[PDB]
Amino acid sequence: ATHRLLLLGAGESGKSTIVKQMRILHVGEKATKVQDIKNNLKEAIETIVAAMSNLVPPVELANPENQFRVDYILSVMNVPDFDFPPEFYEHAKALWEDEGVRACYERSNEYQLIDCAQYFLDKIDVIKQDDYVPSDQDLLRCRVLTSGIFETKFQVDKVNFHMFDVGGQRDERRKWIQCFNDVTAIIFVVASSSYNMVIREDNQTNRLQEALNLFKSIWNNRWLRTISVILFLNKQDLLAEKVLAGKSKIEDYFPEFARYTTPEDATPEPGEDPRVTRAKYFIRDEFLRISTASGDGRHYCYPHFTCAVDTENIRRVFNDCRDIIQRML
Amino acid sequence: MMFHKIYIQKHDNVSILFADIEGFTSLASQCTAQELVMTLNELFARFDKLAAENHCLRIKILGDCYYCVSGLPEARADHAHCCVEMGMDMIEAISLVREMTGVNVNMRVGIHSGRVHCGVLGLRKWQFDVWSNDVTLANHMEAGGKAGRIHITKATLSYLNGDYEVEPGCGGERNAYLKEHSIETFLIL
Amino acid sequence: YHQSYDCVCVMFASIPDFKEFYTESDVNKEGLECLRLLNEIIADFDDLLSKPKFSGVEKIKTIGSTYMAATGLSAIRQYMHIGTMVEFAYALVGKLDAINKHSFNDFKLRVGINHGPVIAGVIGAQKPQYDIWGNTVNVASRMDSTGVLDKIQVTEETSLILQTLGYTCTCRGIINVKGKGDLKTYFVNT
Ligand SMILES: Nc1nc2c(ncn2[C@@H]2O[C@H](COP(=O)(O)OP(=O)(O)OP(O)(O)=S)[C@@H](O)[C@H]2O)c(=O)[nH]1
Ligand SMILES: C=C[C@@]1(C)CC(=O)[C@]2(O)[C@@]3(C)[C@@H](O)CCC(C)(C)[C@@H]3[C@H](O)[C@H](OC(C)=O)[C@@]2(C)O1
Ligand SMILES: Nc1ncnc2c1ncn2[C@H]1C[C@H](OP(=O)(O)O)[C@@H](CO)O1
Ligand SMILES: [Cl-]
Ligand SMILES: [Mg+2]
Ligand SMILES: [Mg+2]
Repeated sequence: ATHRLLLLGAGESGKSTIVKQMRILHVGEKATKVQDIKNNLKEAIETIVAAMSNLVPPVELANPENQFRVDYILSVMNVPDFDFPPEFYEHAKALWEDEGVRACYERSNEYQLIDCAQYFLDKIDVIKQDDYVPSDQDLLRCRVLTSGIFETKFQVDKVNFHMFDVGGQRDERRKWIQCFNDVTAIIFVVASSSYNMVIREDNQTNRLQEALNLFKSIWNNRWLRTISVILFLNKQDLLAEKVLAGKSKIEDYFPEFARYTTPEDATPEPGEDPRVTRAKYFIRDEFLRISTASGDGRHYCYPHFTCAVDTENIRRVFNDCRDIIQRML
Repeated sequence: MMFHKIYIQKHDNVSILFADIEGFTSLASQCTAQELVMTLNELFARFDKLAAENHCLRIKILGDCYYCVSGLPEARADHAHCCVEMGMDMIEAISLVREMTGVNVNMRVGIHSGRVHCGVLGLRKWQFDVWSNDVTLANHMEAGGKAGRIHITKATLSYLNGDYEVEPGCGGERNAYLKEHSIETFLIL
Repeated sequence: YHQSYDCVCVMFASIPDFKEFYTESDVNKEGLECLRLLNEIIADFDDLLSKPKFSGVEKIKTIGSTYMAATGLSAIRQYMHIGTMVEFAYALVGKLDAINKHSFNDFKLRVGINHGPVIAGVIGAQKPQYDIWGNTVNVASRMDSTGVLDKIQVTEETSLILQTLGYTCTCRGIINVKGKGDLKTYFVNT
């Protein structure tokens, strides 16, 4: 019994992180990933700094001393092989504590900033050590763009799984076709929390809207008419945080949210705020409207609320996935 | 089913030979369309017979481009030799048709060995064909070959077990594909 | 037995970007997955032949990812078959756009068309494969190999006939074609 699972979704949705969780759960190299982690750190600090003067209105530094640290970061921005001197971490840490730099970060949906920004900037004192060893969670946050197709093989209770990972960015989508034939099921991943952001490819198209269009293309594809789709509504942790913070309203991006009330079959988590329940179920339904419109009996869609970086949530959901695949597929 | 049924199968350890008329557009631009086809039919009929003798399966004729493979349908460990012997027969044949017809016909011959995918494509007008990087390379060897001689790759030389005397081909200096991919070529004597 | 013809319209339609898309890896089964997609494309093209408006079009063969066809082989009002060939080229473009929409690609067609006398029949001792030969066919192939993406390049004489039928043409200029020398060509308007 061998199941071939194909991961699909737009860029930065969470596909590569899902694969990592399979490796941790069902299957040394940590030293090699340190360089990638320091790059993420450098990219996060330089991006937030470069955006300060371009926003409308511009954000000002809370401390004049920090103007020199900004000048420092920008001068090393394009440097190819950065040796990461001890000074670099001192400046980054100093900048990240400046209230002005923090305010610019609260407006990050207005420019392009990686998701692991706050996670790495909060532990500069840990990463800077020469004796530093990346934790499991560090490797799960480390972002590295996917180019091409990658096959990961694992076994669970003597049942085989071949999982294919593909680049989600526009130019990468032209490779997916090579995995369509004889696929057991598709796992479509979505960044539920990216409703107030635009994609990188053009800097204008709404992220969630791009996912919706991409899903509609997959669901109605001529070569996937009988292929079921397991839908991962990812980034549940960032969704709740955004919803609760109340600064970026969902209905100001998707007007239809104002006519939406929580469904009966709704199963909120214990202690979950009604507002969070209302938002996550809304995003699920926009996806269900598409799957409901066609196919009828030939294939189905199975939604799941997920948080890729949370290994515990992934074990639980992948188990539910094993149930779906065996009941019919 | 989702996709149409594909009628293709993979085959390792085969040899591909390509032959092409030098300056064909120039040639057919001079004589009548009737005369040209007589010269080509006289030539390709002989090639098709020589193919049966040499254990080669002909693929197709692209106007002036003739090509076949050895090691199909049934696998043969004697493949590379068949194609070399086949190319040899072609060179003499072209010579006779050059003599009895008077037309200036000269062909370049290129050979390479590796894997291929063979079968058919589409729904209408099925014509057995082959596709693969190795088939693509074999094609370039012809483009990078020399008039009236057999041009082979290092991969084909390794299947020939040292039965033919060759000389440095220098195919890298006559075709950009062979250079870019770092291919060592040879010319059979 | 062979046969001579006086006015056959030959078309060569390529997909220049395909060669690049093709790759051999362990994931795509040594290029088998790419060939599967080519099979879908050639098939979608092949079924346009069943459309009544395309009864006079004869598929000759596929050369790699290039599609070869001809009209006027049913002969032997005077020149409508040349215009039908151009209409067939537009149809292929629509088939390829449909393919792009489903395979997330951006393939574009490059067409070359010409007309004149040819010779039809079989050749060689192996199999009964119908084909056409002649300078007309050679030139058509050059109208493709020296063409432009999303354009239909035609010869001067083919351009005149297309105009009497109601088609507009733009002059590409004088290009030196391998084996023919300087030729004045044209692009069909849309
Ligand atoms: N907080 C949080 N971060 C997440 C979650 N899922 C993924 N991320 C982070 O988002 C980033 C992008 O995820 P990643 O898996 O790299 O995307 P991808 O879908 O593979 O992207 P691509 O290769 O198509 S360009 C990573 O840094 C990852 O750790 C999640 O549920 N919560
Ligand atoms: C399917 C793609 C690929 C790469 C496969 C292949 O080997 C070819 O089909 C050959 C080499 C191969 O099929 C032999 C015939 C011929 C006519 C020489 C082909 C063309 O050159 C194709 O490219 C063109 C230009 O159509 C090419 C190279 O395309
Ligand atoms: N019947 C045909 N089938 C395929 N290709 C053809 C045909 N007639 C002519 N050609 C090709 C051969 C030439 O390419 P080469 O073989 O020389 O590369 C080109 C111009 O004569 O057109
Ligand atoms: Cl997304
Ligand atoms: Mg990825
Ligand atoms: Mg030639």
